[PDB]
Amino acid sequence: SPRTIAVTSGKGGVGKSNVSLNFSLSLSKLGFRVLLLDMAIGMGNIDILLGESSSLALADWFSARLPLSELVKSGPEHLSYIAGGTGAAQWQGLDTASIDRFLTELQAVASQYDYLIFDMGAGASGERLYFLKSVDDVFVVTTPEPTAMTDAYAMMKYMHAAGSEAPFSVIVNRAGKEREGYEVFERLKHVTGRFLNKDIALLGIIPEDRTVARAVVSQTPFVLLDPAAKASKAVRQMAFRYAP
Amino acid sequence: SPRTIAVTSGKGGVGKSNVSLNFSLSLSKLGFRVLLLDMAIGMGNIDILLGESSSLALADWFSARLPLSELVKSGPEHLSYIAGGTGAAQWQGLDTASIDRFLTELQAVASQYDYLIFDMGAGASGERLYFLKSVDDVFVVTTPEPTAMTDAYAMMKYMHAAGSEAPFSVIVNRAGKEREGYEVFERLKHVTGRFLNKDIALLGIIPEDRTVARAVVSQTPFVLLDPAAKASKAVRQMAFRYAP
Ligand SMILES: Nc1ncnc2c1ncn2[C@@H]1O[C@H](COP(=O)(O)OP(=O)(O)O)[C@@H](O)[C@H]1O
Ligand SMILES: Nc1ncnc2c1ncn2[C@@H]1O[C@H](COP(=O)(O)OP(=O)(O)O)[C@@H](O)[C@H]1O
Repeated sequence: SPRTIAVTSGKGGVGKSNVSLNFSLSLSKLGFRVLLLDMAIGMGNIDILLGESSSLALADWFSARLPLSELVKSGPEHLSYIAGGTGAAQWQGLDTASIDRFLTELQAVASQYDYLIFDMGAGASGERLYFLKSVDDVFVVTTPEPTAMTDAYAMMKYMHAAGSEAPFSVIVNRAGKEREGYEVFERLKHVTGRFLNKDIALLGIIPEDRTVARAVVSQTPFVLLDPAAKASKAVRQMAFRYAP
Repeated sequence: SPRTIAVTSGKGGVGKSNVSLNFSLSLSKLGFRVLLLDMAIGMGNIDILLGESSSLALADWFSARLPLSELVKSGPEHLSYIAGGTGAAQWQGLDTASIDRFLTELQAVASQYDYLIFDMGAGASGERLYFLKSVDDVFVVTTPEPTAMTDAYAMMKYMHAAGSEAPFSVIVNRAGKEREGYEVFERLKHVTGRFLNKDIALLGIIPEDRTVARAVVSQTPFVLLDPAAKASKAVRQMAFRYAP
């Protein structure tokens, strides 16, 4: 059966979507079959980062009983994905019931992949914390800024309070120096272990790199736009270390 | 009798909290009575940016039969504010009835201010949209990035579809050149004006500035840390133009 990963964060602006897509693409390149799901319904960024014209999206599954398998889009390197959507006139969100049915139709087309990767909406919500208790791995993205780190810790506290028992792995992104990344992680590891009795791990450290910004403007993922960039190697390396 | 302003964004990481805080400080410095409310309950960032330690916050208000009046904290330059809080063993979310409670109790002190400024959670929610219709002005913050701009559009579309009659004013933050701010605004004004038949205004353009990031690490608001910085003058002049 496929391994499920949810990528999350304390707050937006930590590069969580960029990490999700570029980590998924690295997994694809190693030869795995990956389905990436943009769980930001009506506010999805996965399509934009690939520079793909908006077409059918998850929000459409909410709105026409269309089966999930027809939402599945092909991306570079054999990556499959499902977009969050541009939405209709009015706002639409997920509740626990609709989350439930979604998970059901998902396993119907899940068995094909080695990995199912969920790009979660940033931060916490009742419905998001509900979704997160089922996954095998929870990735938590943070940067070295105090706001991002404080919010990452809160997020881990809430997922834990809401009975998530999944292993938490930290991705320290936008690190200035490699030591700085380890020290961000030590701080988070200290507070989670002492206050929550929760032992977390470091998935990897991604440096601050202009290539990322360049990749976003040009709408071409950085691991593909420049595989030799520092961030690109850091993410390829993270994926390699994660995979068996 | 105060004027109410909700500062919103399509996605996090656009500088919204920094803009909310530094714009409020500029208004207070012009001599107005300002109350800033951090609506990111359980994930408050305003305390952090100010370098002030915890104290009571919305997270203590939520569960614990306590009047908003007692959450008011004194910030620099005579700014008053209410912190979102660090939580809370468990996640807690504003629902329709808690918003009513909030807005009701808010009327007990609203009278003592010229401006109430709500630093809203980023993105949309059924709850946020219910909150955003008792406000006079909606500021929408974006950067020149395509993800940020697309999300800002969708947020404006959602607020408009939910019956919001308030004028939308855009803040383009992290502009590389002042001209890029106009390029960003022109695109947004275009798609909103042609598709939604909604006339939006430019509140101002804030340049990319290392000073901002320095202010976050130093936990001292950038307009106070260095009043001469480019971003600091931009925000000060934005507030001057907005105030009577
Ligand atoms: N490693 C990095 N180096 C430089 N900029 C980065 C890096 N990671 C992320 N960013 C910047 O952060 C912005 C927001 O990234 P995004 O993936 O949208 O984050 P989130 O999903 O956390 O909001 C990007 O558009 C880019 O400017
Ligand atoms: N004008 C700017 N110049 C440089 N960096 C900025 C600017 N505005 C925001 N930032 C950066 O963006 C980060 C996130 O800002 P924040 O106010 O927390 O955004 P949001 O509330 O939209 O998530 C800041 O800590 C800082 O690194």
